[PDB]
Amino acid sequence: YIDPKHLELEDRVVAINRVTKVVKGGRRLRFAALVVVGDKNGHVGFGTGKAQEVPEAIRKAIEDAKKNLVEVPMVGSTIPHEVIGVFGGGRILMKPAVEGSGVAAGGPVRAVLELAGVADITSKSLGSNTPINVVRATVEGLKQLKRAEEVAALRGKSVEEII
Amino acid sequence: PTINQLVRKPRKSKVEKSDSPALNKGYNSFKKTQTNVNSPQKRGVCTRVGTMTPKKPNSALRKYARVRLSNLIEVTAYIPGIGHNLQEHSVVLLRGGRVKDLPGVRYHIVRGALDTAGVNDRKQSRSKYGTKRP
Amino acid sequence: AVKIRLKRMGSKKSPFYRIVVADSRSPRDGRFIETVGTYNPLKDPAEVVLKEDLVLDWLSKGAQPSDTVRNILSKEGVMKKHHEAKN
Amino acid sequence: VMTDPIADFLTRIRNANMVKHETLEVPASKIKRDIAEILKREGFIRDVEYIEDDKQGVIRVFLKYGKNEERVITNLKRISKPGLRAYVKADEVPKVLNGLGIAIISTSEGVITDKEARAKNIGGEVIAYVW
Amino acid sequence: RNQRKVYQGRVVSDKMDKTITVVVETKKNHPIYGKRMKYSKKYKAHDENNTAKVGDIVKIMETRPLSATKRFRLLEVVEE
Amino acid sequence: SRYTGPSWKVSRRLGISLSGTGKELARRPYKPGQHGPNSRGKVSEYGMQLTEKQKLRHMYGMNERQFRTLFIKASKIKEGKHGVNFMVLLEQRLDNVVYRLGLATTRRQARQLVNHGHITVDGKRVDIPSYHVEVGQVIGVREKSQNISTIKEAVEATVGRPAFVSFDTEKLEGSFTRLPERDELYPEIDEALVVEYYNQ
RNA sequence: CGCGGUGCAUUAGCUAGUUGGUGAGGUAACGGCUCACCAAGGCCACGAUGCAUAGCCGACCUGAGAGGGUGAUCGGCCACAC
RNA sequence: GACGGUAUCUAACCAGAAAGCCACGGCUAACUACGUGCCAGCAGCCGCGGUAAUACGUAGGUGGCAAGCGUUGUCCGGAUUUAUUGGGCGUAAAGCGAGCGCAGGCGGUUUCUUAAGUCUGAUGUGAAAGCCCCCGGCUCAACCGGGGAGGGUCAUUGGAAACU
Ligand SMILES: CN[C@@H]1[C@H](O)[C@H](NC)[C@H]2O[C@@]3(O)C(=O)C[C@@H](C)O[C@H]3O[C@@H]2[C@H]1O
Ligand SMILES: [K+]
Ligand SMILES: [K+]
Ligand SMILES: [K+]
Ligand SMILES: [K+]
Ligand SMILES: [K+]
Ligand SMILES: [K+]
Ligand SMILES: [K+]
Ligand SMILES: [Mg+2]
Ligand SMILES: [Mg+2]
Ligand SMILES: [Mg+2]
Ligand SMILES: [Mg+2]
Ligand SMILES: [Mg+2]
Ligand SMILES: [Mg+2]
Ligand SMILES: [Mg+2]
Ligand SMILES: [Mg+2]
Ligand SMILES: [Mg+2]
Ligand SMILES: [Mg+2]
Repeated sequence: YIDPKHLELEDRVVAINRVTKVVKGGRRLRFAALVVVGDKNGHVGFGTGKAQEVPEAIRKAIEDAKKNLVEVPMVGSTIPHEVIGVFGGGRILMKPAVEGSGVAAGGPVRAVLELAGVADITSKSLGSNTPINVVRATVEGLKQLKRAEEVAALRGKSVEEII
Repeated sequence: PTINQLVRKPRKSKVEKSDSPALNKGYNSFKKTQTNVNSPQKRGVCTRVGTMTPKKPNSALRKYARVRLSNLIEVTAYIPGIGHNLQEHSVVLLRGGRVKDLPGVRYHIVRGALDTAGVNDRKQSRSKYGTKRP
Repeated sequence: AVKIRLKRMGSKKSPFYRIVVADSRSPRDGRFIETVGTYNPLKDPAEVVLKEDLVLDWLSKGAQPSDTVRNILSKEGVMKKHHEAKN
Repeated sequence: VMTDPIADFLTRIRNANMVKHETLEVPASKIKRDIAEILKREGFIRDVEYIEDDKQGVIRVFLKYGKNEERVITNLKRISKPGLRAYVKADEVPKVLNGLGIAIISTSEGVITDKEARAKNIGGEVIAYVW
Repeated sequence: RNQRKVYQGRVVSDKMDKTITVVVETKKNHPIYGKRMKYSKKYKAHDENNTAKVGDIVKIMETRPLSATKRFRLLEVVEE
Repeated sequence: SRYTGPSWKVSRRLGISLSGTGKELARRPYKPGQHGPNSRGKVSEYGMQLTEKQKLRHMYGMNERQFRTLFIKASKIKEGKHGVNFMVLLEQRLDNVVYRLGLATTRRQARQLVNHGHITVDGKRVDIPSYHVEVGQVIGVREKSQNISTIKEAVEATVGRPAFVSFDTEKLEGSFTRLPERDELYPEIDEALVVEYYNQ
């Protein structure tokens, strides 16, 4: 668990989807907002908020995202190793990149990575474009990412021996 | 499929087809056959000129010409712009391009080329519609 | 017969030449047997790069330098070496 | 019928690891012993022992789990398959998770990890990936 | 002295006098998928005395054209 | 082609001061056009990346084709951050070297000097504003040109020279002692956005 | 002579100097290259044969790469000259 | 010395002769007025136009690029949309109605051996030009020149023996 407090979190509105519930009189229109809130230092989360008005949906989503913050391993400006994250339709593949290459990624993955604070990475989305699913798939891949120190500790060998 | 299955019957891809077939085929008068030549445009003679009804969503009188191209293929082409000087037996140049509204129009009649006169009073997007700079 | 001659290279109005052993019938810029040197007339003292040993070996085998290549080989002293080798 | 005992061995480890089973057993073969000892010396598995029987012998693998019962072995993958053999030249030897994983490779010098293979500058058949 | 190509193969036809048909039976990797596929090349080799029979493992060395289709000469019969 | 239109309009469109004075931005810091003064909707990520790309190329007064080729060369450089290298090459461009030395007040003025040939590199005339200037090459004014009010006024007015440039007032000769550092370059510009833009 | 590079099986049989032998002749040269005899062999689902398309390549365009497309200019080879 | 008084150099005069094209509803950077009224027309897809149109036409602005700009044509990409790398088949397209089986594909453990596959070294070759890397010449670049590297399911030959 990562406490939102003590972290200077900033948010970005990934998607604002106007959803409809059909009611006897007609259409009941609501706004569903997907938000990604991150620390630019390795912590990031995503939250969903539904409300009659766009600002309120965004605010609800922001609070949810803070609750869901997670930490991403990072070696320099890029991730430790290649990782594929799959959630539902979403399917993302993210690879380390050389320094200065930038963030090669599309749409929602861009927000997740920027907010997380990763500056250089290569990513490809092999699944659907559904923003919620791709964001979920992104965080799944990041949770798969492993630290050299943790791996070295787990396997019982020095990190130098591992590499 | 298994690798042996792929070996026994390899992958085969779909074959694409042109959206503007008439431009893809030339004609050899001597041999009296059609050749396979990709041409950006093609010259034709207006066998008929008139107007057509769009499809259901839209309503207008879209101005069109039935043209026999230099390769003897007969097609229907749209006439962009406002007002034109075309008539049957008028020599025109055709470019690719569908018209969503119309059922069977796959080509456009280039304005400002051959017998097609530029669009009167056109002042924005003059390259298209083939009008000189005033 | 086998020739030692200049294959033209470079750009318009800025010629360069490669001293190449080639069969006489071949095109000037076409098929050639081997490159043995270079020749840049645009330098005030015309600059020549030569594989003197290879050129001498081809001369011994019976290659016939063109006129300009013969002057080049003379200036580099290869021709005198070939003359002495015949002796 | 079993067409790849090696892949069967890897999948037995994968299934046992998924359920966090403490140990597992497999029919013994020379290549399987080589794979097991490589995992032992790379610290993926806790221990390996061998039982001699009348059929082909048995190899018993004690799985390794970290603190909080975290799985040491993230996954295993069979690369070279009977359907399609996979061979890599000395310069083609791959890296599994930039070295955080390993590739078990069979060479003229024996079955070795990718680190060792590219230290000796020899290629071989890429038996498996582990990480 | 330069060497001519010599191949091992199995006889599959000896109904012609002074000649035999051999099969090399190589394997090649499929260009796209890389699996090894069985590939059969067959050669018409001149037999000096019709010694070799059908289904014999024999070696043949390439030679000057001896007939329309002959290009190889029998050397040894290693299996009958 | 060389851009000649108003300078303030371009600077305020980019939202930063190209000249660095801030004079363009100080009054009416709106995007050019009638809709500039009134509030405008937020810009998309593509717009942001495009704006950074435009920032650099308008700073140095270059066309897109030359800009694109220069970026590719920067990529070919093996060591160091790609965006940083691209900005370093933008600096080494001959016009910018004149501007840094202060022989001209503005990059347009430095470019016109180079185009008209009043500048010489290592004592040799060079009329190519695009010319790449290496470290240690000595950029000087043509002897005939040294007595023209414009360049003399620019020299006396320019009071701050970047650390990497070394200049001599009397000789009117300068040169880059070392490649500019990232912080020495314009910080307001974000090279990473430009890198991603051209990644497309 | 080995190997490599198009489609179609809604194209499955093809071959009769054809496959091989013995001679003889012919060629710069091996050779059914040609001819007389002797046999009945040879090719083919690892695609013969037939149909359609096509000069081949170094190279060029694209692509992260695997690959996809192209075969101008330049050079090599080949073929052709109503 | 055809090029040719050609490149080039010097000196005098003048901001004076030398900027267009397309786009601005979303995708997509770029917005307002009139005129128009499912008409005239736009359009690559979604789709605009029925009297208050940022989507048509004009205007004023703005964005892109620039001696070019845009349209069409064709190829690759995006297209994981033939998926070897890199997809699937309960209900979305997709398991033959079922079995017997020739060829083919694949194949249990292990000792020894072989070296076809596999890995590795040396040699020869894979022309030149062109990509790519260094170094030079044209005021820069394009371009040109020099030296390299690469490029083969290559041939010969020497090793290894885990796997096939
Ligand atoms: C019979 N009275 C109805 C009934 O109570 C409906 N709710 C069950 C009620 O529903 C509404 O409240 C609605 O929300 C829908 C609307 C068509 O009618 C409204 O009035 C509806 C009432 O008129
Ligand atoms: K005969
Ligand atoms: K041809
Ligand atoms: K003929
Ligand atoms: K539009
Ligand atoms: K597959
Ligand atoms: K069934
Ligand atoms: K072997
Ligand atoms: Mg939830
Ligand atoms: Mg328009
Ligand atoms: Mg001279
Ligand atoms: Mg230009
Ligand atoms: Mg691709
Ligand atoms: Mg926009
Ligand atoms: Mg309009
Ligand atoms: Mg594809
Ligand atoms: Mg159904
Ligand atoms: Mg179904």
